[PDB]
Amino acid sequence: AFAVDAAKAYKDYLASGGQPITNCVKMLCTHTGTGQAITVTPEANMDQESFGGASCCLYCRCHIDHPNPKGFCDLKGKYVQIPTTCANDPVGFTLKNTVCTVCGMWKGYGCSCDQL
Amino acid sequence: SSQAWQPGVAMPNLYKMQRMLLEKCDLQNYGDSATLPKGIMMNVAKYTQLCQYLNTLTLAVPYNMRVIHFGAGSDKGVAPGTAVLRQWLPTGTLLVDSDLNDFVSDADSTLIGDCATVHTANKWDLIISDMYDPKTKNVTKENDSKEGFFTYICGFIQQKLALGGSVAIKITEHSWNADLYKLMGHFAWWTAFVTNVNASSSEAFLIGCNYLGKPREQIDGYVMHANYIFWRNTNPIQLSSYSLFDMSKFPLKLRGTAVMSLKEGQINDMILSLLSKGRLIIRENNRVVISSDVLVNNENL
Ligand SMILES: CC(C)C[C@H](N)C(=O)N1C[C@@H](O)C[C@@](C)(O)[C@H](n2cnc3c2c(=O)n(C)c(=O)n3C)C1
Ligand SMILES: C[S@@+](CC[C@H](N)C(=O)[O-])C[C@H]1O[C@@H](n2cnc3c(N)ncnc32)[C@H](O)[C@@H]1O
Ligand SMILES: [Cl-]
Ligand SMILES: [Zn+2]
Ligand SMILES: [Zn+2]
Repeated sequence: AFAVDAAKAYKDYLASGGQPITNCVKMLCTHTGTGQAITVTPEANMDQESFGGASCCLYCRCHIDHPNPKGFCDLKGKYVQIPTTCANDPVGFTLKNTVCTVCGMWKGYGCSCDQL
Repeated sequence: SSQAWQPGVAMPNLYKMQRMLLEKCDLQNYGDSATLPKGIMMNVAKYTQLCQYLNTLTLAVPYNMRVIHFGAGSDKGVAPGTAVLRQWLPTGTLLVDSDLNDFVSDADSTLIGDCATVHTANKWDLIISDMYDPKTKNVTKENDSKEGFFTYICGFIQQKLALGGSVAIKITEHSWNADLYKLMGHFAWWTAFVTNVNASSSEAFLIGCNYLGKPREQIDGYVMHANYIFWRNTNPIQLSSYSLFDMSKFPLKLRGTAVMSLKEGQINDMILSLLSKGRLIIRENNRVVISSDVLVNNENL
């Protein structure tokens, strides 16, 4: 019943004081885009940076299987928007946070479905 | 003057017409560096200015465009240029990349190994190459036309570039090839493009625009590289990152360029005119299939 848990390992390494994964590929963009979390072209808004998706995927970057049973990557070949305040560790951010299935924003960093 | 606000500088036509001899390249701003926007890699900037420059040419841009990108791995194991190409190309553009060493990419398919191990039966609408071996930087031995990957690249163009397709091939003072310059005259137009962010380098991208399958003009590639170095040596380019801040017109305009399947007989002057104007691509539109040759060996004794 053994599989390696890469997500936990990274989370624990960050808590031990480890340096975040680097060389996530930051894109040049207008920073007037939609703000959505994962998109086919950079969509950073004023408070976000856009990155090449593969370079922000723990599984891509560590040469290990994706958690999906099909192994499909939700980041590869797309662009992820990271809050500028969290751009020092994009891989950390994508790992820890979850995209709203409804509006397409990061839960807690854009999604307001839960209002009114 | 205004060059600083461009993405870069193309070799002016009068320099192409010269017959200079090859000199060592001596750039006055060698060593100087452009001021990149906060946190932006040199290679993202460089590919961005290249794509900005390509937006000014007559690129064919069909539906279900096919682009292949050689030398796309970096020393950090990711593919910055590929990320820029994919941002630039229309959504859904088939994008394949390759490099000698393993790397993580946003390309639809990635092939690792020497470029000569790469085979496809499909034609391509756009070939991009950043292949470069830095050992070919020795200033203590003659600067001869180089082979290796450039020989593969010349063959890949003649064999696998659709008519009306375009190319951008990275060269430097010592990383260059005479036949590739010659092949530039098999396009409707060509240039050597220096990005403003890397203007302190002898790097340029040899750009062939709208491939015609045949010589339109005759180019001696040894002479032309000498003309290129002559241009570089006498036209200092001011390092600039200015164009990187205005991304509003960056996306490649999806032209819906027409695709036809034709034989070598059916290529008349009307066709050639449309090829030359970026309004036609000639290739099949089958499914795209690539493969990587694998050497098989058993070392146990
Ligand atoms: C300190 C800074 C880094 C450079 C500064 N400008 C300089 O001090 N130099 C000293 C000069 O006396 C020798 C010369 C002419 O070689 C240098 N140079 C100019 N262009 C070059 C080169 C070069 O060395 N190589 C390997 C190249 O490829 N190119 C294109 C310039
Ligand atoms: C200037 S770098 C490419 C950087 C990359 N395009 C990026 O966006 O960061 C040089 C690349 O060309 C590749 N290269 C050199 N010779 C090659 C060959 N014969 N076949 C395949 N790749 C080669 C190297 O592996 C090397 O990573
Ligand atoms: Cl890593
Ligand atoms: Zn992944
Ligand atoms: Zn929501």
